[PDB]
Amino acid sequence: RYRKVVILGYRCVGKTSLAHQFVEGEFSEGYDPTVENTYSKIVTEFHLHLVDTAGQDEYSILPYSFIIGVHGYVLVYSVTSLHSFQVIESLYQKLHERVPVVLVGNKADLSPEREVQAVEGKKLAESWGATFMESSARENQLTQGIFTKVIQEIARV
Ligand SMILES: Nc1nc2c(ncn2[C@@H]2O[C@H](COP(=O)(O)OP(=O)(O)NP(=O)(O)O)[C@@H](O)[C@H]2O)c(=O)[nH]1
Ligand SMILES: [Mg+2]
Repeated sequence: RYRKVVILGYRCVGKTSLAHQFVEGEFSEGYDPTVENTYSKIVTEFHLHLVDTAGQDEYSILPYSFIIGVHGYVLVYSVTSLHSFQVIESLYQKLHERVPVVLVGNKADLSPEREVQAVEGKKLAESWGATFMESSARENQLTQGIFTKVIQEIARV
C-alpha cells in the first residue's frame, strides 16, 4: 500500500532529523536547510513516502504538492520554541484553507529549555481532531511512534 505523508513546520524544529531518525536510525548534530527531501520506508505492508519540506513561516504560501495526493500530515513544532508552536497553527489554518494529522512537539529531550507544555499542544490538536504527541529525534523510540501512528491513523480513516 503506497502512502504519501508530508512533514510541515517552522524551520529548525527537527523535521529532517525526525525523518532521518525514523528511516536511517541516526541523528546528526549538524544543520542543513531543506529544500525538499523524500524518505521512503516500508512500514509493516505500507510503502511510506515521507515528503520532508522546507521550513515555513506565517507568511508562506503552501504549494499544491503539499495538498494533492497527500494521505496524511505530520506537523512539527519544537517544545523549546513557542514561536514555532504559533507558526504551526498558521500552517494548519493554511492547510484547512480532511486528512489524518499528527501534531508533534519535538526536542522534548531539551527539558530545561521547554517553552510549550504538553497540555497546550494536546489541546490544540484536540481542537483540530488531530492526534498529539511529543518526540525527540535523538531517540529512536520516540521518533518511530510518530510515523507508525500516522500510518495506523491513515489505515483507520
Ligand atoms: N536536542 C535535539 N536537537 C534536535 C532535535 N531535532 C532536531 N534537532 C537539531 O536541531 C537542528 C534543526 O534540525 P532540522 O532537522 O534541520 O530541522 P528542520 O525542521 O529540518 N529545518 P529546516 O526547516 O531548515 O529544514 C539540527 O541542528 C538538529 O541537530 C531534537 O529532537 N532534539
Ligand atoms: Mg529540514
